[PDB]
Amino acid sequence: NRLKEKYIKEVTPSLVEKFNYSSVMQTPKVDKIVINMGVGDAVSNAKNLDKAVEELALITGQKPLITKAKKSIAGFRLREGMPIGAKVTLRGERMYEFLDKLVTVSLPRVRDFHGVSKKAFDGRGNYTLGIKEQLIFPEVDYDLVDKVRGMDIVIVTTANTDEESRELLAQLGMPF
Amino acid sequence: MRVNITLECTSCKERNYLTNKNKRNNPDRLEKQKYCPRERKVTLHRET
Amino acid sequence: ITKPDKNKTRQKRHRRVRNKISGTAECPRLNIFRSNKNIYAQVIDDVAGVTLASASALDKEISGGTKTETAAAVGKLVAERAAEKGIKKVVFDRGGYLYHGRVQALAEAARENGLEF
Amino acid sequence: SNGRDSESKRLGAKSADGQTVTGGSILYRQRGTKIYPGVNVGIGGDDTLFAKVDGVVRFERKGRDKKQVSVYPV
Amino acid sequence: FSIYEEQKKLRDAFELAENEKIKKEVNRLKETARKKAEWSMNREGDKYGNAKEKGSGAIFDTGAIGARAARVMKRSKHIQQRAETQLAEKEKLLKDLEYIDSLSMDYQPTHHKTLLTVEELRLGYEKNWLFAPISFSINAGEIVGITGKNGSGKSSLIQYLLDNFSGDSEGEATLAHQLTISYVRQDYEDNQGTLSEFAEKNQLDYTQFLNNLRKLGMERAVFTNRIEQMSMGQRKKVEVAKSLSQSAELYIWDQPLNYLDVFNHQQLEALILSVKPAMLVIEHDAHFMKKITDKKIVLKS
Amino acid sequence: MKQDIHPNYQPVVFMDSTTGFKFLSGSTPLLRVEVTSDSHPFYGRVDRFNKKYGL
Amino acid sequence: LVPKRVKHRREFRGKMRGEAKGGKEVAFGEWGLQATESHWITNRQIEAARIAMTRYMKRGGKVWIKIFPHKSYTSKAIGVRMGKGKGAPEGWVSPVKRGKIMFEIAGVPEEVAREALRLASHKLPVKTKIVKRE
RNA sequence: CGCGGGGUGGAGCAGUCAGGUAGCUCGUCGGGCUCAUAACCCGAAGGUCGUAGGUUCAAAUCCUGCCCCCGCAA
RNA sequence: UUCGGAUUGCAGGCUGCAACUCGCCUGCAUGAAGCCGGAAUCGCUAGUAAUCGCGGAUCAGCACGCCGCGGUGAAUACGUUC
RNA sequence: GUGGUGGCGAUAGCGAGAAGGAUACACCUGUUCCCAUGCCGAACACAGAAGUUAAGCUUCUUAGCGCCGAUUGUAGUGAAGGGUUUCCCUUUGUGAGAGUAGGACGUCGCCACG
RNA sequence: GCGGUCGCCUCCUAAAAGGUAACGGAGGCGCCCAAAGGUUCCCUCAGAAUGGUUGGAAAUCAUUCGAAGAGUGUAAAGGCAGAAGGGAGCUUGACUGCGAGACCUACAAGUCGAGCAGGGACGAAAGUCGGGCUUAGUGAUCCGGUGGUUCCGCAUGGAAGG
RNA sequence: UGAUGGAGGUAGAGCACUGUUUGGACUAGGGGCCCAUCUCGGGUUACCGAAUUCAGAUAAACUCCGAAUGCCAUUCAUUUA
Ligand SMILES: Nc1ncnc2c1ncn2[C@@H]1O[C@H](COP(=O)(O)OP(=O)(O)OP(=O)(O)O)[C@@H](O)[C@H]1O
Ligand SMILES: [K+]
Ligand SMILES: [K+]
Ligand SMILES: [Mg+2]
Ligand SMILES: [Mg+2]
Ligand SMILES: [Mg+2]
Ligand SMILES: [Mg+2]
Ligand SMILES: [Mg+2]
Ligand SMILES: [Mg+2]
Ligand SMILES: [Mg+2]
Ligand SMILES: [Mg+2]
Ligand SMILES: [Mg+2]
Repeated sequence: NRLKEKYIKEVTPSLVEKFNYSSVMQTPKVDKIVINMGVGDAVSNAKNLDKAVEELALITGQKPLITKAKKSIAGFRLREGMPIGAKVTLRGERMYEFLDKLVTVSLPRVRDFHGVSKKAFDGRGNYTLGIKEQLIFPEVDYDLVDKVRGMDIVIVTTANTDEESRELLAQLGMPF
Repeated sequence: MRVNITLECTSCKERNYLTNKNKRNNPDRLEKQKYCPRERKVTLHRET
Repeated sequence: ITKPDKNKTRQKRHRRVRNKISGTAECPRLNIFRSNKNIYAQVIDDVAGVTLASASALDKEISGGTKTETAAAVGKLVAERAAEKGIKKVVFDRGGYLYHGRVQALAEAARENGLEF
Repeated sequence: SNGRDSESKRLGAKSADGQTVTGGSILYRQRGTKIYPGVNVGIGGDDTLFAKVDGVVRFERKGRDKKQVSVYPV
Repeated sequence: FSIYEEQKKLRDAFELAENEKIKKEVNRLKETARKKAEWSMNREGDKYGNAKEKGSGAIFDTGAIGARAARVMKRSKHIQQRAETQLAEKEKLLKDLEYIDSLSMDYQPTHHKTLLTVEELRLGYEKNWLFAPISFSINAGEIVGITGKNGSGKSSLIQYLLDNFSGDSEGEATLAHQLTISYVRQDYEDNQGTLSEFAEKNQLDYTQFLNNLRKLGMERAVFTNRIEQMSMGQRKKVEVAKSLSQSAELYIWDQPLNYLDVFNHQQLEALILSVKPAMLVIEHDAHFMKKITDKKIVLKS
Repeated sequence: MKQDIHPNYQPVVFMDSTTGFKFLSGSTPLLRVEVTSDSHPFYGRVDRFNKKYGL
Repeated sequence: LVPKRVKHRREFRGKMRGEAKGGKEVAFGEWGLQATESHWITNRQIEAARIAMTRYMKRGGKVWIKIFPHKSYTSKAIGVRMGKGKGAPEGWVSPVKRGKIMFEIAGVPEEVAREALRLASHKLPVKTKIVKRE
């Protein structure tokens, strides 16, 4: 909850003094953080998909939702209704804890982390990160990391804009 | 495979109903709770 | 990010209930509305488009701070006003909400107090 | 080849506006509800409209661009 | 059963011969029908002339022309109807046949020319030692027929090999280092459930599995059933198909031949004699072991 | 949060002994951590030829 | 000219009473060829007239064909009795009503335009005339 | 445009009915024998079966089309 | 595999004006193929075969080759059918 | 004035812009309980009242989008005829669609509170 | 004469009720579903743009745009986003006896059906439920077979047999 | 026959969907030529050109629209039978 207390005390004055909001309820606020892991190879054998479910659980303390196709694609031998990977939706104190864990542990633990892209926005105030390589904190349990697949890590906000989101994540800790 | 079926009241041993079923999708002997007008109640009707 | 408006979703579900319940002079609606704070309850003949009774936690007569008990109280009072008006039978328009909480307590209170849904 | 067709089924209206009619009658056969039911009117498995009680048939616009049937008795 | 064999062979011969007759004759009649038809059409062409050249028309008695053409088509149709009757006779045939098939085997050898050794192995329960001590060996491409009476300790030997022997042991038995076993046991009751789950519990290819089943002779209407429901022969075929589908280097067969058909006996013999893999074998059908193996070993108390 | 499906998610401490930084947060009590924001920095052949042969 | 794809091979011959909906005034070019009679016009006619206009123009200016042969038309082989179905599609056709503009031209002097359209008119079956844009 | 019969390694052919995961013979390539060549011997290469899709656990095979070849007609 | 040592990266050493094409050696690191080899085919009857190393000629530097040297040291030869 | 709830073919709407929260509606703080989230107290449900109405929600402006929509005139066409008859024309009667003029940023009620 | 067709469903033809022919134009059916039904509750699609790892043109994630451009077991038409589309609970009304009255109809048949009674499902209750989204998925009588029956039983009782 | 009220999507008209289709602006993408070649990134024939858009067209099995007639009905009227 250190991150939430920061968001309340340090960020919001430091944010409003710049952005000139006539009310605190214009504040950019992190509404959720979504994790996704697409697999595809699960169509070959979904035991790796069970493994991805396992790792999302180990990472978050939160069982994931298995996603499924709304279509069939002969190019990948893909059938509608079959499990393409998994996702998670963190909200609240768990979400803040996860983000703080990222910034304070597992962004440095990438082999060559000198920063991240600044342009990775949607043009509407929501950020999209991607782990190319797993095994970024100790409780990833390296003894059983069969494969590195990666993650999409969406960070949704009430931010109107790229600028609001960027400054928010700056004060929160994201090393752009 | 898809077959037309006479159900039957397990008590009266009276057929009382005609219906349809797969054998693949419904291999176990089908059952329902259906009205037996000879008893004028509801009863377990089992396929035969 | 945007969020749906609870009241607009309520109105969608409400119309979906309206297409199979409607009030009459012989069996009116008991129309619920529910806020974050308070709860309102009208009694309506849809034929004339005219009410017959009302109740609310915003009426100075209730007891209880718990919203569920306020709901029960307005159930008592709207049942009283309906029996005074001269009707006992009614249709229960749940407004687009669930018959689980404040709404359930209100309706159960009115049923006890005499009405026949 | 192309030489075949089915029995034409005798859809469309069967009772007219301003017409008194018995209960259980038929007003409008149809495939799909090209006209909706209304007052004192039902609808069958084949979307056919039937008057539940006696009265005069009345067809009405259900707002902008959908139609209705109603039976107001006397 | 010998009489049954003879008479069923006669029936099958008759069936096949009559089918071939019918096929030959129907093809003949179809050819002739087509040719008579083309002849009729060429005659119908005589009703009309040619616009390129003058005078070719003005044709008279086109009715007779068409009549004769119709008679030729009626010949064609009589011949077609004969062909159809012969096809009707055909359809009654080939009903009591088997349509035998071969088998396959995922033998996967390695450098280990010595796959199993046994030395002075005396084995039993509570020191009631169950057979006199033996020493022997299983090399590559070599089959070994372990035999004896009932309760002689053959399955007990297999249990000592695979370490699940709850009795008393004295003597040595050594596999290779990283040796893979395929295994057909005398006690296959433990198998349960659907086949799409059996083949998941046992890491197999579902396609090769059902393939080897149908080659053993299980109709594909049976794959939807459960192993609890199947006949004992079909459960046995499931076990054998597991074995044949498992990529392995040594094969250990504890009575595969019990609950099977003569066709299956023949399939297994032909296959094992064709491939000649490294195998341990236990049988009481002495003729089968004669057809295959010379390295025969009779354990006894 | 439903029961019997989620992992045990307990408050634990993360410690960077490189700087002694001590942080609390929930995971699956004290744990070992090598590097972090408070200890990470971002928060040749000519030379080699010259070393090998002085110039 | 041919349509590359069609939903129904065979069509009705149709009717041709009345003037044309559109194509009734010259739009893209400066001059155009107005039909005074309604008639069917075919691929071969269109292409012949187009080639005539282009050659007399010496690949000058630009031509615009407003019509298109959307419709097909069948025939029976000489020697075939009526019935036994409907004939096979011979070619493709455009029903061109009166008032319609078929060809427009620009980028070329007026006398050259008139003469090219005169040639195309002699190539077409329709009784035609000249039209000019304001 | 239609009716029959064909499209399986370089050639010829089965397997198609009855789905069970591509084969027979010759030929080609390489190495042996030979003074050398042929024969002979030991090895290999060469095709998801004309093609785009469906059905199936699985298609050369069953179904739907599309593109070529040989007869007739045309 | 502590087999096998190839190949490859890095550091060095010598020769010699010069070691990239294109040298030899060493150290460190990697650690491939290969678990005795199809058809067929080669040498050898005694200090032979087999194996072990040593030197020399060419040579500024460089040979698993060539020439020579010695250490240890077998089995078999019925017999001419082929 | 706000909120609730109904009817009238959105002439009611969609977009943009301005202001407001007195009560109210809302967001909002949480998971203590009823109850719930193929994961999440986001949604559902429950309890509360620190804060802001920023948003939603109200009221006003806007004719940009969409909606409605004449009159005239035409095409078409019933009946009666004519011609040079796969078509064209005439008399009478009706009469579109398109394209507009213009309207239109709501009308009618009921109830609770202020 | 060959080819093709013969029964049924959908569209056009078919001329704004219905009906309407051709060896006129195009297509389908001779089934499926035990949930693809019923009820209660909840939800709304397709595609595009943007960004993001393997991951591409395109899987999956997130926001916005998004009025239907999707889906509706299966042909086409009609219709459906107050859902008939989609998902989750509880079930089996895919009940029994019926049925005023209408549509179509040469006859035989076909279609819809409020409502009554019995006994139930779901739902708090209203109330919905006599299969599916609507229209094809089918065929007489004779003759035999199976089960039940409070029916008959060649003078009587049975039996045979109806 | 008149009046009134209805169902109905035809002739016509239109492109608002489904198909066909012309010209132009732009262009993903597809062609070569050359430089650079690990075949990697371009630059052009006003090269062929999805898709969008402007303007123009088109339809029996397209309709945002939509008649005249004809049809059904009125304890409505008139005249006849
Ligand atoms: N748990 C046990 N305790 C005691 N005796 C046992 C046990 N298991 C098996 N035996 C005995 O061991 C003997 C052989 O047993 P085993 O299972 O090896 O027979 P086998 O060789 O497979 O015989 P068969 O030809 O009948 O299949 C028999 O006498 C049997 O009764
Ligand atoms: K002319
Ligand atoms: K030397
Ligand atoms: Mg039905
Ligand atoms: Mg045994
Ligand atoms: Mg050779
Ligand atoms: Mg000698
Ligand atoms: Mg108008
Ligand atoms: Mg009609
Ligand atoms: Mg008697
Ligand atoms: Mg008698
Ligand atoms: Mg028209």
